[PDB]
Amino acid sequence: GLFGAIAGFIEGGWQGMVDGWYGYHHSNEQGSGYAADKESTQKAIDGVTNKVNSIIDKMNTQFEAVGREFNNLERRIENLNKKMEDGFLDVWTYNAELLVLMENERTLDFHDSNVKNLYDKVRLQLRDNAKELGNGCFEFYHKCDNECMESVRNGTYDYPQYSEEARLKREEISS
Amino acid sequence: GLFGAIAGFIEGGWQGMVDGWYGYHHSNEQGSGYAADKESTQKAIDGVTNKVNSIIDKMNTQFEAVGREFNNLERRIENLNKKMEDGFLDVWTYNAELLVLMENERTLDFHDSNVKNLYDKVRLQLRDNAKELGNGCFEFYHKCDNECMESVRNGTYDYPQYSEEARLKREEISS
Amino acid sequence: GLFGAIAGFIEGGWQGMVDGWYGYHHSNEQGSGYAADKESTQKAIDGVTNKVNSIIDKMNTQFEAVGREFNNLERRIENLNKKMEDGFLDVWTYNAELLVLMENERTLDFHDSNVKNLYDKVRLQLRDNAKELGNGCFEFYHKCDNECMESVRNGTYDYPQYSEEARLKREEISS
Amino acid sequence: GDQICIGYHANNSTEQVDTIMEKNVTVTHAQDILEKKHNGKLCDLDGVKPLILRDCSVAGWLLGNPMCDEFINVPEWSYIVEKANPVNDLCYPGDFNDYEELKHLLSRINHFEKIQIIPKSSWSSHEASLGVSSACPYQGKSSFFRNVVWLIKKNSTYPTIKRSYNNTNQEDLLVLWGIHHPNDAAEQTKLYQNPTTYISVGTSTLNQRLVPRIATRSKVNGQSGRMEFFWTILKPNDAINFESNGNFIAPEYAYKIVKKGDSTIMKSELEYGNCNTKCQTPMGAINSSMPFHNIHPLTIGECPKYVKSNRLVLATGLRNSP
Amino acid sequence: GDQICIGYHANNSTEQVDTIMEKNVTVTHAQDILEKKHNGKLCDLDGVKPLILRDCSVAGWLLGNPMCDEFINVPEWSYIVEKANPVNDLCYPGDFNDYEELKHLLSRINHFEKIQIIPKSSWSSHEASLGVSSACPYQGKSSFFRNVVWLIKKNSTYPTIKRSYNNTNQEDLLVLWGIHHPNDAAEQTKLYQNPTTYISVGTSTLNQRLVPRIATRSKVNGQSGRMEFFWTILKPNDAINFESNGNFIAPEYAYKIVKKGDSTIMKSELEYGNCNTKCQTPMGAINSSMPFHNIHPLTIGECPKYVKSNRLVLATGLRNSP
Amino acid sequence: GDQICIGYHANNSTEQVDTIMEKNVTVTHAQDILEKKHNGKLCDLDGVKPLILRDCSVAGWLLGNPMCDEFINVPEWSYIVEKANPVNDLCYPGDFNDYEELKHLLSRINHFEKIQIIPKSSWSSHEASLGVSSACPYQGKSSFFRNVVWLIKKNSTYPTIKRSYNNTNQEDLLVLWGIHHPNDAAEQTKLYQNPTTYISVGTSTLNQRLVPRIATRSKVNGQSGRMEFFWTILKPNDAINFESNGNFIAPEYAYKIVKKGDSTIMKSELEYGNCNTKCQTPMGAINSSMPFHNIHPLTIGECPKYVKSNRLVLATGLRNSP
Ligand SMILES: *[C@@H]1O[C@H](CO)[C@@H](O[C@@H]2O[C@H](CO)[C@@H](O[C@@H]3O[C@H](CO)[C@@H](O)[C@H](O)[C@@H]3O)[C@H](O)[C@H]2NC(C)=O)[C@H](O)[C@H]1NC(C)=O
Ligand SMILES: *[C@@H]1O[C@H](CO)[C@@H](O[C@@H]2O[C@H](CO)[C@@H](O[C@@H]3O[C@H](CO)[C@@H](O)[C@H](O)[C@@H]3O)[C@H](O)[C@H]2NC(C)=O)[C@H](O)[C@H]1NC(C)=O
Ligand SMILES: *C1O[C@H](CO)[C@@H](O[C@@H]2O[C@H](CO)[C@@H](O)[C@H](O)[C@H]2NC(C)=O)[C@H](O)[C@H]1NC(C)=O
Ligand SMILES: *[C@@H]1O[C@H](CO)[C@@H](O[C@@H]2O[C@H](CO)[C@@H](O)[C@H](O)[C@H]2NC(C)=O)[C@H](O)[C@H]1NC(C)=O
Ligand SMILES: *[C@@H]1O[C@H](CO)[C@@H](O[C@@H]2O[C@H](CO)[C@@H](O)[C@H](O)[C@H]2NC(C)=O)[C@H](O)[C@H]1NC(C)=O
Ligand SMILES: *[C@@H]1O[C@H](CO)[C@@H](O[C@@H]2O[C@H](CO)[C@@H](O)[C@H](O)[C@H]2NC(C)=O)[C@H](O)[C@H]1NC(C)=O
Repeated sequence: GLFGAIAGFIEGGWQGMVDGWYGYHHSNEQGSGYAADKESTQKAIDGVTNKVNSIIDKMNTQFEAVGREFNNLERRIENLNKKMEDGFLDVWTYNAELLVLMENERTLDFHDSNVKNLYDKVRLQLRDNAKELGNGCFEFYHKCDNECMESVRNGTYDYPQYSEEARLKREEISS
Repeated sequence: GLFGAIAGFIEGGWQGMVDGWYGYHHSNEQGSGYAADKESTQKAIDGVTNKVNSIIDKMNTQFEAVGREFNNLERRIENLNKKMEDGFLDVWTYNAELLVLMENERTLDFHDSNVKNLYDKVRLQLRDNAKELGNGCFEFYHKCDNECMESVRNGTYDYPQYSEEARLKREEISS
Repeated sequence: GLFGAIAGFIEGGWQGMVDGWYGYHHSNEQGSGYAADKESTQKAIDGVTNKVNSIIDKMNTQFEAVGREFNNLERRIENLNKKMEDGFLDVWTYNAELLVLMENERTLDFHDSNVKNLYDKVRLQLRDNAKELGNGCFEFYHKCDNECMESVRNGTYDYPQYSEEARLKREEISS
Repeated sequence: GDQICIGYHANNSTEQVDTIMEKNVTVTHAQDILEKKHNGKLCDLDGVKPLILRDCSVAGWLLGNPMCDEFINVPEWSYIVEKANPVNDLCYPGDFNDYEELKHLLSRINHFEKIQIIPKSSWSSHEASLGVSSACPYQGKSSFFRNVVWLIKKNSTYPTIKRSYNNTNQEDLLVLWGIHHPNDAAEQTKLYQNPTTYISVGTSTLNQRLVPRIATRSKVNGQSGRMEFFWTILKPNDAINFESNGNFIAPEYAYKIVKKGDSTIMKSELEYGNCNTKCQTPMGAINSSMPFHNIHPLTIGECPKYVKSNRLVLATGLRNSP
Repeated sequence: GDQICIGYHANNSTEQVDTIMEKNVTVTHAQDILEKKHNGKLCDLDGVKPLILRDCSVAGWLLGNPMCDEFINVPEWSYIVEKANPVNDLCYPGDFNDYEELKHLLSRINHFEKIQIIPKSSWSSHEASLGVSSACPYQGKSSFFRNVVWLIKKNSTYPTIKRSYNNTNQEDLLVLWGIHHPNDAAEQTKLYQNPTTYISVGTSTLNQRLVPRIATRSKVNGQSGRMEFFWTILKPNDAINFESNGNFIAPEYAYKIVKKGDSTIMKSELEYGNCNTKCQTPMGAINSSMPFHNIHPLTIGECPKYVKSNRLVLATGLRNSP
Repeated sequence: GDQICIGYHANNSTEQVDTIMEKNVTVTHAQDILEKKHNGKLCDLDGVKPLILRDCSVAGWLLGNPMCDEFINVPEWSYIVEKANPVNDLCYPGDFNDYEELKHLLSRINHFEKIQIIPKSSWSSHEASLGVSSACPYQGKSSFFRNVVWLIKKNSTYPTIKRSYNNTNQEDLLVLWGIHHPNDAAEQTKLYQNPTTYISVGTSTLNQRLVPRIATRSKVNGQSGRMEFFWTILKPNDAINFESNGNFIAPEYAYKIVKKGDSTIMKSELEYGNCNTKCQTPMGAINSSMPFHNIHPLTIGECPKYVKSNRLVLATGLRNSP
């Protein structure tokens, strides 16, 4: 994975999560658990489905055609037709195969991208009120609960609230 | 947008900016304003134009061809020609449509990429002499003016100058 | 380069390095030198080779075909054939050209991506035990040697070891 | 302190996918783009049945080959199905002129109806009921094509036939006739008195004169004589005139025909299955949605592009690796 | 504190664009790749005019159909334009041999010039000025093809014609002739004395012997006779020899021809508009730059690939959403 | 303090590459995708030699043109190579029926062997060794095709020939025969007594009757007579029967033939170079691996797709800019 996501900092994806495609895993003082992210997962499903569809729907030109029809004093023409059929087979076969190859690649990168997006959204929402572990994980400078992590998913985490609780807790670890 | 840019931290793009495609928006103690970045915007225009052109210019093989010519005792051959024409229409129609779809996607990601580039250039130029807001915005630990932000665009921002003005101003906010 | 790598923070690539495609350049108290990274460089070679091959191997449909055969009372048919040959020439010529153009782009971005991956792997492995210069370079808050940088490549750098050596060394520079 | 970690989905999927740069990549969800399922029967094209000649060539069918039947009283069809090597063709050996072109013309028909053009009993001064051979055995009794009459001399005379038919129908009509090329001069005289002989047929279009070609040939179904057949479309208001001195195989029946589109003749050993598709295949119908199939090249209909591969598998989910 | 914020452009654009993963995406600037504009007229191809037969078939034009004219004294052309159903074809009913091939050969001509090969008045011992019918009415007076002569018996005699022409020009020359197939034996004698008849034509290439085919046919423009026509290219130093006993429709005019390239016959009801393109369409010319168009499949020239869609709209700017 | 810096490779490469968005980009390593190299000789296809007719057309070869030889005693071939304008075709001017079709049939042959079907000396009551002309000069002495016999009257008589050959071999065999179309009636009587004449050939398939066509023609190689040739495949158990009254150019030799696949006739002025490929070109063989070439459109074999360009250069390394 190109974006440091799958082959990178997040080694392995949680099987414990059925909710969606992307998500969180908390370990607060109540317990621990994983609830998937929705706007992200939803926008992805949309995207992938769409890709599949357009790949199908954009051919929606094909129309009536047929099989084969010359006698054996018309062999030159039979050959003419062969060539043409053969030539189309070579075109379609080659395109289809490479289309899939190329688009498969873009797909797996598209996922990596979103993961890193989600990682960076969390990261920015809470600058130095949290520690960057490197496992794709964040440790809070302060204490936190279940209702606490709702705003974290929401995008309504308030920095100036737990800042001085972190700030003093930061110097305590220093030296 | 894949790179955390358009659909990410920078929610909405400034209409107030006519200068270019990408740029800055200051709010210093003189006033505020937006002057676009040039090497970036320029390299993009070049790139997009180039993409459009090569899409046109690489077909520069086509050449003389024609319409339709068999009597009604040569119907099998008329059919042969139909199929061939038909088959080419199916090829070109499919390719063109998907080409556009794929390249449109890569274009919109190309923009996102550049935005993040620009964001990250600014970010690195001034490590902890500035605060990372998360709106795609930076707040200075020190005071700044108009001539001050020229070097910021230039790429000639001097870190060791305003470092100890920031460093002390940083501890003042701490606890 | 899209990922802030080649056209970005790392201006120019070291010619001094023959080892691989990607790597490090230390300047510790013993001396200085560059040993390339291997899993990265190896995964890239694999990937590029693979791309080249599949571009060759996926055509592995072609088969027996021929040249040209009608007398000058069958000119309409000769024309039929011309068109067909001509039309395939236009398809293959266009596809091949754009295929190359597109994949060349994705290749050069693929490299940029990996560079940034490598940059970010190092970066995260050692949070605030090092300074982020912006040249694509890191300066250590502590002193370091040759055996020291093995774990850095390894991915076995220990943060809580040199943390308080950095932490006190950090406040010394502050104000 | 307290944590939040960003992660991605992973399930018990083992479906692999390929990438421009990577092979055998395990994936969460995947979608096959390539159709591989057919239903192994022949079906209507857009609710219009095919014409399935079982053991008969089109020639065999059109001419009344005694072992074929005229039971093909199906008024309309979308395509024809012949076997690889139909057993019933020209029981009497011979040739059929522009046969392929006629086949093609007949491949798809809007309306088709058999009309008695020149009735078998109107040959008062020639022998109508004698032109019969062991090459076309009907039920042990020897016989001959039903839709066409092989006229023989009455007494020892073959008056010059002058005879025509006006197409007073609105439909185009397809008409057929033949020459007999005897083996030798004696055989000539025996069947028709006259040694020198012609058939001439005229339309507003057609302007032909046939002359029998006498020659020692090899026996085929025991016959060294030969039958050559010919056809045209007689336009609504037009008229066909025949004139013969005698080696004439006279039409008896012809076909009204309304043509509103083309298709082709399919070769298949399959049988009809009551059933419909938009796309048919000698190995069976395809209920298509995918833009590609690998079933068979010789299709009829609106089909997915035929391709040479087993896998066109597109990644839906993500890198689901254990 | 003080701020700088990075943002992107946005304008009052409402032009949508599609993406592999997204539909109806609002964009800053966009570029249409698909040509949709034509100019509704017929134009020169690379500064060479077309040959626009108005109400005539090519046959009509080449033979002198009285209602067509020989005013097509245009020496050169790049393609030919027939109507869907030209009104003036073979006034006298008949057939033209290898017509399509001839049409194709004539579709584009470098030089074309009409030459009096065998002058209408050099038939001293045959009737030249009588072969005339109400099927080809000229100005109320009945008449016949201008570029060809219908020879009739003089007194009650038709001497065997022996006659040839050496092509002493440098250009290839196209030559035409025909047979009359009368309706019946009486009609034969009436026009030509001799009951049995032939035309034979020889070249260094051609070696033909025609024989009129007598038969009752249906009247067409009141005529149950038929005219059958034939042609060749007579090579620079060669010679064509005609010999007939009589059903001969003699050439009078033939065409010098220089052929340096092919094209096709276009079917259109449009008229010339003084004008030039590199690409033409039965609905009008295209001043192409786009690599795709959706105007019409049957083009002539250097054209954008014809495609089945309305929108091939490529994204220039970015996500301009309100 | 102490540093580490991340960088990328750079070498002394100046090979440029193009990108969807960028031109003339300097790169570390690159790979050409487009084949441009051929070896300028003609080679076996998959270890099977071509048949290289040097100065002979196929016709020239098959009939025995005196200047060609029968030295083409190669049993098997994969494709044929004629020159643009072979010098030795039909020494005696004439025509060859379905010539192209026969050329196509012969383009690739599994086995081919020349067999004496009707010996030149078994014509007891006709003249076999006189049918000779200055149009086919052999060594100053005038002469005629080797593989075929031009029978002339003996005394002042040409008895009707009746003659047949059973193909008792297992192989199909290709058989050839001709008519002579004399210049005039006198010439007729001189060579063959009888004024009215025919050749008729019959198979289980073939049913023909030729009739010489007399006409003044232009001399060609000094001859205004013409030779018209014809052919068939005579099936293993079948038999061909000839009967003529006389303008008959009788087979002497015919060809055992085993056909297991098709190819084409290539036009090249090159000569054999002992050598093998899987893909051949009138300018030379290609040892292909690339998926594209730009050498020549008229290939034979398993070839890279032919493309119109000079550069298909793919980026291996990275942005190596000084
Ligand atoms: C095939 O038979 C039909 C019978 O319907 C022929 O059509 C008819 O042709 C006759 C001429 O032969 C037409 O009669 C004419 O009518 C006008 C007045 O309307 C009269 O003044 C003339 O004396 C003249 O004879 C008649 O219109 C026409 N009927 C139809 C239904 O079209 C047809 O001609 C026959 N085919 C041929 C060419 O033999
Ligand atoms: C149509 O007439 C032309 C011109 O009259 C014929 O070609 C002419 O034939 C003459 C005399 O036969 C040729 O001259 C010859 O030239 C060769 C050398 O090239 C020489 O060895 C001979 O002895 C002879 O003189 C020449 O091609 C041409 N005459 C001239 C002066 O141009 C042609 O034969 C006629 N068409 C046919 C097929 O009858
Ligand atoms: C050509 O001769 C062959 C070879 O003898 C004939 O084939 C035999 O003919 C008899 C007579 O009907 C049959 O029993 C078989 O077809 C063949 N027997 C064997 C042992 O081959 C063949 O009939 C001849 N062809 C013609 C047209 O007469
Ligand atoms: C990637 O995985 C596929 C899984 O199908 C491999 O497919 C096998 O192909 C071999 C040929 O060497 C066959 O013998 C097996 O039947 C297939 N495996 C099974 C049982 O699934 C494929 O070979 C792999 N690609 C490579 C070469 O790595
Ligand atoms: C996506 O946007 C296009 C807008 O061009 C939609 O096309 C609509 O089609 C109607 C006709 O029924 C046009 O009058 C309008 O331009 C469009 N409708 C409206 C109300 O915008 C298209 O239907 C839209 N959505 C999709 C993807 O189906
Ligand atoms: C970039 O690509 C090619 C290859 O170098 C250039 O082709 C050159 O044309 C210009 C003059 O028109 C000269 O600089 C060189 O002599 C040419 N090079 C060749 C083909 O040998 C191309 O023009 C370059 N960029 C541009 C637009 O100048």
